[PDB]
Amino acid sequence: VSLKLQARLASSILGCGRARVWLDPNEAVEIQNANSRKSVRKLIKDGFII
Amino acid sequence: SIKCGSRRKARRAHFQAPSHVRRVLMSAPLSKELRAKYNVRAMPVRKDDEVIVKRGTFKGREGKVTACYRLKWVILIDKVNREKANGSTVAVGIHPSNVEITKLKLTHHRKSILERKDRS
Amino acid sequence: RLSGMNHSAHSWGTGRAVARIPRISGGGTSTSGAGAFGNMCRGGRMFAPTKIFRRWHRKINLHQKRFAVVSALAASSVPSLVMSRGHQIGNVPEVPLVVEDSIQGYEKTKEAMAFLKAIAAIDDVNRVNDSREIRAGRGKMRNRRYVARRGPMLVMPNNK
Amino acid sequence: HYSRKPQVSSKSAKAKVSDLRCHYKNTFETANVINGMPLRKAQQLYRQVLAKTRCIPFKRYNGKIGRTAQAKEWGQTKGRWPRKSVVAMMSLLKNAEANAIEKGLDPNQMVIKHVQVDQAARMRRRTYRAHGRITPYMCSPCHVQLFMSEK
RNA sequence: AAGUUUGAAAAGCACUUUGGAAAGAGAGUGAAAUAGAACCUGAAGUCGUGACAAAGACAAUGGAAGUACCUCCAUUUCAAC
RNA sequence: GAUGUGGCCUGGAGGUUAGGACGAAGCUUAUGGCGUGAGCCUAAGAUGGACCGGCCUCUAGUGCAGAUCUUGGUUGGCGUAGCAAAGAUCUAACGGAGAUAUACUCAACAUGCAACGUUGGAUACUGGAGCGGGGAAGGAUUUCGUGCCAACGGCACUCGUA
RNA sequence: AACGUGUCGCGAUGGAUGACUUGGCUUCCUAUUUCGUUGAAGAACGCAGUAAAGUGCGAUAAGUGGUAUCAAUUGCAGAAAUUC
Ligand SMILES: [K+]
Ligand SMILES: [K+]
Ligand SMILES: [K+]
Ligand SMILES: [Mg+2]
Ligand SMILES: [Mg+2]
Ligand SMILES: [Mg+2]
Ligand SMILES: [Mg+2]
Ligand SMILES: [Mg+2]
Ligand SMILES: [Mg+2]
Ligand SMILES: [Mg+2]
Ligand SMILES: [Mg+2]
Ligand SMILES: [Mg+2]
Ligand SMILES: [Mg+2]
Ligand SMILES: [Mg+2]
Ligand SMILES: [Mg+2]
Ligand SMILES: [Mg+2]
Ligand SMILES: [Mg+2]
Ligand SMILES: [Mg+2]
Ligand SMILES: [Mg+2]
Ligand SMILES: [Mg+2]
Ligand SMILES: [Mg+2]
Ligand SMILES: [Mg+2]
Ligand SMILES: [Mg+2]
Ligand SMILES: [Mg+2]
Ligand SMILES: [Mg+2]
Ligand SMILES: [Mg+2]
Ligand SMILES: [Mg+2]
Ligand SMILES: [Mg+2]
Ligand SMILES: [Mg+2]
Ligand SMILES: [Mg+2]
Ligand SMILES: [Mg+2]
Ligand SMILES: [Mg+2]
Ligand code: NA
Repeated sequence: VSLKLQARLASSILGCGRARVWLDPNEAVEIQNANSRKSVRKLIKDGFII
Repeated sequence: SIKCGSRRKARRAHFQAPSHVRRVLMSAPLSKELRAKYNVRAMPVRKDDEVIVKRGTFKGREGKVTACYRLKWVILIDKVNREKANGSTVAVGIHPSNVEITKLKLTHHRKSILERKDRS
Repeated sequence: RLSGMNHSAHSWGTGRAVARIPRISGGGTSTSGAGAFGNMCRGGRMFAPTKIFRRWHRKINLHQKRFAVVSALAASSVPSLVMSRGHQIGNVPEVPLVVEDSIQGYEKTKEAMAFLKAIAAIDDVNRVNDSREIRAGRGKMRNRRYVARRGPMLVMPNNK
Repeated sequence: HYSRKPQVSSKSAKAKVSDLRCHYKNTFETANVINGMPLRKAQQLYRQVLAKTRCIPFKRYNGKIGRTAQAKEWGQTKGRWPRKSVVAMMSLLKNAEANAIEKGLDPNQMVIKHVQVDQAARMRRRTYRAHGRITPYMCSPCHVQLFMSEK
């Protein structure tokens, strides 16, 4: 599964570059479900994106 | 007066004819009984007319006209049909000059046309 | 008069390793530099384009025209020449065939057909009718689609 | 619609592909080597060519290609390992085997009796040369037809 | 640049099977499917394939005369001929 | 170079004779016959599917091997020259039809190779006169999401300014 | 041997030829035939249930009104005989 959208949204939300964003290598289905900024914020809260 | 000396002009007038000229061109002969009782030899076909195929594969087939397409120069008859590959039934088009009108769908305007046409 | 020449074609000259025929100028199309104006070029002008002041008509001496008509009339009286032309005059009573003037009084084509059958001119008419067919070649599309032989010529004293 | 007719139609299986998009010359070499083979031996050959332990002998389209020791089994000195043509021909052989099985024949008894590779209609691209020249950059697809007969 | 000129009529290939699909193999419509879609005919040139003829290097082609082998071709004979 | 030819051939027109769905023109030929020849005619198409032949005369945009001829197509060269500036990729997992794809003999190697996207790790480069952020000119939907891989991104693609 | 060379049969590529032409070119004729500030010709935008181009039309927009016709249009959908 491609997580380009989730990575870009996480970069914009966290205010850092793509190199600073960590998407869990697990939780790929959980991350790929997120398709909005609020969903990515929920993922960041849960710790699946750091 | 489509036919003329110039074949190019006659064909152009035929195949670019308007809808009403196409209606006149798509006439079918009346039956002998209808010729006897109306003194008219042919009439433009109409929806709900009863016709019988005289020429082609479907010769002898009798049915009621469901459509006078006038864009494909054909009339659709209910009894004339074939099945597709799916098995569904589709209407086979017939040129009106290959059929014969056995019963007329009569309206006041068509009655006036018949009175205009009759040779008596 | 403009049929092969509605282009701004110019020759490229020597040094370009192509033939010196004039070529269509400009670019962006398939005709760019495609050769032009020549009778040997695809879209070019024909050799010696035809004119309307060609001598279409002829003037014939009046005496020669009268001589020709007189000769044709004299030949129409010889049954051998009539047969050799292709007419069927086997049952014709006489050549030249002269009939009564009452045939002008006919008003129905049926009476004319009966007269033709009686005077035995019907064989040539049948020959013409059986000879009808579709013309071979381009004239089929040039308003001369049907051809047929020539039958008897009926001559009247007047226009009636 | 094949150029040749099988000896016994009920004992044969046919397979065809049009506009393959593999190179016509490489496919010509690859498919020609299995003409006359049993189906299983041809499939083993294609697998071993993919493994690079045997080569496809290049004849008639081997101009200035390299020499190899694996061409000796074919009586040649020049051969290659064209993988795109090999996988396309493997798919075609699978289709022929499926047709043979559906007809009711034994795929282990089939012998390839006919192979024909023909050039298809070409596809046009461009390359850009020095001094502002545009020059054709063409693709040469192929048609491949075959049938195999039970022995 | 370009005729959408399939067919009388879309009747424009249902369905089965292999294939990720494109397609293939069957089946079917049609008088015809090398009439399957910008599809009437379908040439030349070039190429593939099967069968056969052979053939050193005389570039090949070519002439003239034979012969070997072939020939879905043209004639003539088959009996007091 | 001149001239002659009941000399050959082509598209039309007057005539005249025929032919065609039991197959017309076109097309094909180890397919024969006739003619010194230009050519003509027959045969066969397991070709075609609707026109057309002979003869007399009239008429012309009437015959190709070459013009660095015109247009279209093809073609050997040739799977050849090459696709070498801007340092670079590796690894696991997941995804994908793209695999770990096998007739028998059979442990696996010696018979499915190679290639994709994403994420995590590793390694590197740009090195602030940046393959960083924003604008003008120019462009005008290339922006975004989903799907999608025929053609295009001169290798590849599951990726894409397609 | 293999490359390669022929010949024949069948395929492919390629679209010549022949048939067919709602086109062009040429000639001839007819007439209460000659645009516009009462805004022309040309440009540009838009309009259909579905509509890119083209055609037609102009916010009344693939047309309103009237007169003739006499039952369609047509890819699908929608609507459905005496002027209405
Ligand atoms: K009729
Ligand atoms: K050819
Ligand atoms: K010889
Ligand atoms: Mg009448
Ligand atoms: Mg011209
Ligand atoms: Mg002709
Ligand atoms: Mg080299
Ligand atoms: Mg080499
Ligand atoms: Mg270049
Ligand atoms: Mg440049
Ligand atoms: Mg053109
Ligand atoms: Mg049948
Ligand atoms: Mg055929
Ligand atoms: Mg064809
Ligand atoms: Mg001389
Ligand atoms: Mg001419
Ligand atoms: Mg030959
Ligand atoms: Mg000329
Ligand atoms: Mg020529
Ligand atoms: Mg080449
Ligand atoms: Mg190289
Ligand atoms: Mg390299
Ligand atoms: Mg280089
Ligand atoms: Mg480099
Ligand atoms: Mg692998
Ligand atoms: Mg570093
Ligand atoms: Mg550096
Ligand atoms: Mg550095
Ligand atoms: Mg910068
Ligand atoms: Mg590429
Ligand atoms: Mg529009
Ligand atoms: Mg208004
Ligand atoms: Na051949």
